[PDB]
Amino acid sequence: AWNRKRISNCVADYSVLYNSASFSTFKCYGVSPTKLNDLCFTNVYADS
Amino acid sequence: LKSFTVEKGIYQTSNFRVQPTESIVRFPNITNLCPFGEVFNATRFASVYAWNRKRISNCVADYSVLYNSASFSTFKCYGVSPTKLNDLCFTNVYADSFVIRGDEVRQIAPGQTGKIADYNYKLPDDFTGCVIAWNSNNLDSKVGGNYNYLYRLFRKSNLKPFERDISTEIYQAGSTPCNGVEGFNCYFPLQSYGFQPTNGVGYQPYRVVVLSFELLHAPATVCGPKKSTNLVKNKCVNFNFNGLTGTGVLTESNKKFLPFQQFGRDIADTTDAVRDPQTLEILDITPCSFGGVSVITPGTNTSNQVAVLYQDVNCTTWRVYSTGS
Amino acid sequence: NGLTGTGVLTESNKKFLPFQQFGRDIADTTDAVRDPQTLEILDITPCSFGGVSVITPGTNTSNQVAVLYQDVNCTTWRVYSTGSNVFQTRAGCLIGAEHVNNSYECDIPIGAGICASYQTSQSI
Amino acid sequence: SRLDKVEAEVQIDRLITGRLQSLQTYVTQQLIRAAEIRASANLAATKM
Amino acid sequence: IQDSLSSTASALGKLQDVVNQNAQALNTLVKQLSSNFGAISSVLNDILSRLDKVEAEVQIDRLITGRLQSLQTYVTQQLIRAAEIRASANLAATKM
Amino acid sequence: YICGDSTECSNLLLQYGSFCTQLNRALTGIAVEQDKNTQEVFAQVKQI
Amino acid sequence: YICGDSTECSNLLLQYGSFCTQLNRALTGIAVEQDKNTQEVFAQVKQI
Amino acid sequence: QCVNLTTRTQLPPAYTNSFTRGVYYPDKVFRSSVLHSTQDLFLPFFSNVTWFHAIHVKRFDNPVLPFNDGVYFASTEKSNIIRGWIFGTTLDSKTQSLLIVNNATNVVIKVCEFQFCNDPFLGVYYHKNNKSWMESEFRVYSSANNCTFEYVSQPFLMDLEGKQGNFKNLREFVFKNIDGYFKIYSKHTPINLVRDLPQGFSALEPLVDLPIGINITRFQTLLALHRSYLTPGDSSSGWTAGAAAYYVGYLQPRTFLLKYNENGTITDAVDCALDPLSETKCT
Amino acid sequence: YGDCLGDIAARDLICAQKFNGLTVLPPLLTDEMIAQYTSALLAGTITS
Ligand SMILES: C=CC1=C(C)/C(=C/c2[nH]c(Cc3[nH]c(/C=C4\NC(=O)C(C)=C4C=C)c(C)c3CCC(=O)O)c(CCC(=O)O)c2C)NC1=O
Ligand SMILES: *[C@@H]1O[C@H](CO)[C@@H](O[C@@H]2O[C@H](CO)[C@@H](O)[C@H](O)[C@H]2NC(C)=O)[C@H](O)[C@H]1NC(C)=O
Ligand SMILES: CCCCC/C=C\C/C=C/CCCCCCCC(=O)O
Ligand SMILES: *[C@@H]1O[C@H](CO)[C@@H](O)[C@H](O)[C@H]1NC(C)=O
Ligand SMILES: *[C@@H]1O[C@H](CO)[C@@H](O)[C@H](O)[C@H]1NC(C)=O
Ligand SMILES: *[C@@H]1O[C@H](CO)[C@@H](O)[C@H](O)[C@H]1NC(C)=O
Ligand SMILES: *[C@@H]1O[C@H](CO)[C@@H](O)[C@H](O)[C@H]1NC(C)=O
Ligand SMILES: *[C@@H]1O[C@H](CO)[C@@H](O)[C@H](O)[C@H]1NC(C)=O
Ligand SMILES: *[C@@H]1O[C@H](CO)[C@@H](O)[C@H](O)[C@H]1NC(C)=O
Ligand SMILES: *[C@@H]1O[C@H](CO)[C@@H](O)[C@H](O)[C@H]1NC(C)=O
Ligand SMILES: *[C@@H]1O[C@H](CO)[C@@H](O)[C@H](O)[C@H]1NC(C)=O
Ligand SMILES: *[C@@H]1O[C@H](CO)[C@@H](O)[C@H](O)[C@H]1NC(C)=O
Repeated sequence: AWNRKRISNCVADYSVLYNSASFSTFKCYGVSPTKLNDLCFTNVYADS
Repeated sequence: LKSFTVEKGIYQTSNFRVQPTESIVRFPNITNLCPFGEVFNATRFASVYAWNRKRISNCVADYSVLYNSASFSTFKCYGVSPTKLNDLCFTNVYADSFVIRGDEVRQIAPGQTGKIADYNYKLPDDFTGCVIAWNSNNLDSKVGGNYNYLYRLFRKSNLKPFERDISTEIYQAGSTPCNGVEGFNCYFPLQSYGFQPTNGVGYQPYRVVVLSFELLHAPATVCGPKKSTNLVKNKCVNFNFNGLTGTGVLTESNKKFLPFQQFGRDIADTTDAVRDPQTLEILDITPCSFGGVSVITPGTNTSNQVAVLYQDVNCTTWRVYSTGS
Repeated sequence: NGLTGTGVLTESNKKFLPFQQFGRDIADTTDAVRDPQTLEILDITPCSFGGVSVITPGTNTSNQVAVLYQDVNCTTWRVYSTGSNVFQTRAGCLIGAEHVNNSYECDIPIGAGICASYQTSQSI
Repeated sequence: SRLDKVEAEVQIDRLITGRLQSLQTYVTQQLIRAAEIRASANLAATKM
Repeated sequence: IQDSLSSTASALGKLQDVVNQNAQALNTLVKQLSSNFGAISSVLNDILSRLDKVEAEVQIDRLITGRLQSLQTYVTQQLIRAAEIRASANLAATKM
Repeated sequence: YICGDSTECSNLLLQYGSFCTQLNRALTGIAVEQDKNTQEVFAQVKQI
Repeated sequence: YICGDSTECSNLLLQYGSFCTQLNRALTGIAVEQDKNTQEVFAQVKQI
Repeated sequence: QCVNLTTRTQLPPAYTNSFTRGVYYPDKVFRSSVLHSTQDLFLPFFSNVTWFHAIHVKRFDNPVLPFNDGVYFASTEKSNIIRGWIFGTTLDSKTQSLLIVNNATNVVIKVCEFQFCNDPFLGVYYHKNNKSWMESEFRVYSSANNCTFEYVSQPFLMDLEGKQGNFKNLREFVFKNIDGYFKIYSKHTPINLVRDLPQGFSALEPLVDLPIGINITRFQTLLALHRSYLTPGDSSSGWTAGAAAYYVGYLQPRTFLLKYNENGTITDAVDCALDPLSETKCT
Repeated sequence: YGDCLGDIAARDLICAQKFNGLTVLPPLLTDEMIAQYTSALLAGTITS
């Protein structure tokens, strides 16, 4: 029973995730990692 | 014709294609083995914010002595196949060495994001060469912490490929000026890694060495462990000149290359002339397949005798399948 | 909103539905867009348009050339250099050749009954 | 705007090949039509 | 007519045009051997000497497709030119 | 026509200039042939 | 023309023999047609 | 150590034309009798380049100039006056800087954290008792730390004696910084003109590729003045300038059509998309 | 360019054709010249 959360009204920076929380796996499909600061997303869902 | 029966007439076959006789290898004669112990077996490595760059030259790149020890957890090569590393000569090899955290090893790759790939070390999009990384928890880590390795956390903009930034100036996050003091919204950019022997797999020091080189475009000094062979001429042979492999006939040349040129190319963008690495002389390479062939035959229900017409050749042996009469 | 391009933005007359953001052409390319800041529609038009032809004699004779810009009046405009000797034909604006009133067997076909030649100082 | 110039070149190469194929097909059709129109014009000139 | 043919040398352009067209078509076919066609090089030797035969087949396939396209275009051009030259020859035979 | 108003694709396409030039040459020949056809058909007489 | 003086590419190309044969057949037809054209134009009379 | 010069008289800047100049070899591949089309950073034909000169009449020009994707730098001299370059971002001991200096004994190239002062220069002194010109003043920087790169050439002696008459030596350089590599192309030519760049063609051969890894946006030129007993000034008024000139231009991405002759040397080039005739030549 | 930009709210064929680099050249001989040629032919064939 995985958790689903809708996110909206963001400023997607993800530059504050450098102080801690080192990620062992980060794999992205459909978009290049270097273009994440030049895009706007329609409806982001987080499944945890 | 895809049939056992042929009508009377004349047909065109493949040109007079000639097979090679032997194979030769011409590499520059260098006897020294460049240091695999000053790059992989050193006692002190630089930090990631100031990574170490070393030029290597006059090599016999064997890397067969790295099997006795130094097992590599990561070895990923771009621009060249791993199995062809013993058949090539490299122009200018640069080794970039540093130490990072294990979870960050995935960031040493073209087109990646993260603090290492943004503020510390960046690889170009068009990368030739490759990356080696191995765990060194028993060397770079000690009990009570080891704060001898530092990395950058705050920067105004991302780095350019192969750029180093060692300046230590106070970073302003908010709007008030800092003026060289650490306070509120005024951070210090560099901070030290924390390495302990009891940390997890992710939080362990990994030593990373990135080798950069160029292939088959300029005179090469670093070469593989292949042996050399005598030079033959005026015969269709297989040649291997500084990693460039081909088939053809080598002939004495009249062109004079500039001191920084190694290969010559034709209008069709193909190799024509080459300088011998052993003795400095120019040789032209010519294909050994030339001349059309036609077959004159009656119907196969009448006789099996045929005649062969070889174009663009006198007969007054020659380049024929069988002289006969 | 992440869509990058080059063009000219112009006021629009289309009215989008409340759930639409982009408009597309028959060639499946972006034509109209709604401004995220203030809700209004703008049309996007490419800023490259109009053919160019060059009339020249042999390079062993002279280096002077004439330039004919299609689909444009000259009666500044969208030209490389106005210069002088501007002439208007029904094939385009001709720059670099003077206009005369005679009529000979024409040398270089320009179009629409207009031709050009290299004559006499020396000019086109 | 979605991919960097290390994986975006494949799609651009495919698009270039397709557009070139379309242009070549159009040119061949125009050549054949020009040949037949030229034959008709020759007939008209002979008739005149 | 003898003197006019001897003096000028620009009245027989209808045959020089054909000769030049054929020669230029062959030269262009030779020219088109330097295209990468999306591969990493325009030479088979570099690809064979740099990559093994598990990732080198892609570039060779691309090069093969490009060369085949060039050959087909050349053949189509030759067919059209042959048709028009045949029409001209038929006219010449009727005139004779 | 292929990728007008774009810079990266022009750099990629620079390896098809021979094809583009050949297409343009064919079209120019077609246009010249049509003009010659009209001139040959309608200009049999010289004095108006 | 495609990959002359190479062995691996010949093995790869073996799947285009139909295309190569068709091209060669077209060229042979062209040559035979040209010879027939010359013979038909210039050999109207038989006795020298 | 370094001092400030308070004798120059300022004039509005001067501009000249680049006559089909600034073509270099794009690759290290030998080609002969070939028309080759290339796509790279070149100096546009007939460009509006900037002119600086050092004369006594006095004019002594060495300002800070920008660095936009590469620099074409030409120098006409007869007494070896123009003898250094400084590249950097701020030149204020907060960022690394690159220094190239010929001090008549060695060619020093250093990537290093320098503290450059306002007026960097070198100084030669003339002795009346015996005929011997010697370099004596070196006032470029004041301190250097965190000093990464190192290169010192073999010792030599350079003819730095004062010579007048007509300009003799023209030296052309092209600098470009890409992907952490500082690439320098150089060429030398003997000429006999007096004022401006001669009209002609000359191909620049590759000289050096330094793996420096620096953010470079500004650069400055290091000249050499003369100290003589004629002017009794102490340090700021006792300097007399020589006679030299240098021209500066900026590179842009362009298409060029180069011609390789039978011997394999570039003899002519077409700057493509310059004027429509050039485009026709390209096609 | 000021006319094709005018009708951006209404679809057009020629504007879309020209924006993609497809142009149509004008014929060398105008209709008035062809009418003059035809009139000359009529006069010649009637009077003489
Ligand atoms: C600035 C340091 C410097 C640079 C960037 C450069 C190129 C350069 N110039 C020279 C000859 C040679 N080279 C130079 C000097 C110059 N050409 C210049 O751009 C400058 C600034 C000088 C020094 C003033 C002179 C005065 C001569 C005496 C004959 C001649 O005009 O070539 C060489 C080959 C010396 C040998 O192999 O023995 C080189 C690599 N040379 C340098 O010394
Ligand atoms: C290289 O140096 C230039 C100049 O210092 C940097 O450009 C500056 O970036 C900061 C970012 O806040 C701006 O405030 C300045 O206005 C910029 N100055 C200029 C002239 O552009 C540039 O960021 C540096 N490049 C890299 C990759 O770090
Ligand atoms: C939880 C809110 C996030 C919603 C934003 C959704 C899409 C935009 C993307 C952010 C990219 C992934 C976030 C973490 C990036 C890891 C960077 C690193 O340290 O290597
Ligand atoms: C080794 O290299 C040198 C080139 O400097 C060459 O002269 C010499 O002949 C070579 N030795 C052999 C056995 O070829
Ligand atoms: C590396 O160093 C250790 C001891 O210093 C030594 O035992 C080992 O053989 C060395 N390995 C290589 C490849 O030199
Ligand atoms: C912010 O968004 C609103 C839209 O609701 C807009 O009206 C306002 O003008 C925007 N502020 C600025 C400075 O544009
Ligand atoms: C220029 O616009 C005017 C209308 O103002 C028109 O008379 C003319 O036709 C246009 N030019 C041409 C060549 O048609
Ligand atoms: C030269 O001028 C600058 C600023 O004008 C100053 O910082 C410096 O101290 C001066 N040096 C001398 C010797 O006057
Ligand atoms: C061109 O040179 C002249 C010098 O006469 C100068 O006035 C002008 O500013 C220069 N043009 C540009 C665009 O720099
Ligand atoms: C003579 O020349 C030398 C160097 O050439 C110089 O050092 C010296 O000053 C001169 N002699 C005297 C007495 O000054
Ligand atoms: C640079 O030098 C300073 C002091 O001299 C020192 O604090 C710092 O560690 C050095 N940084 C590097 C990358 O060497
Ligand atoms: C090529 O070099 C030779 C010197 O051996 C010279 O004689 C010849 O003139 C040169 N060819 C050309 C076209 O300059």
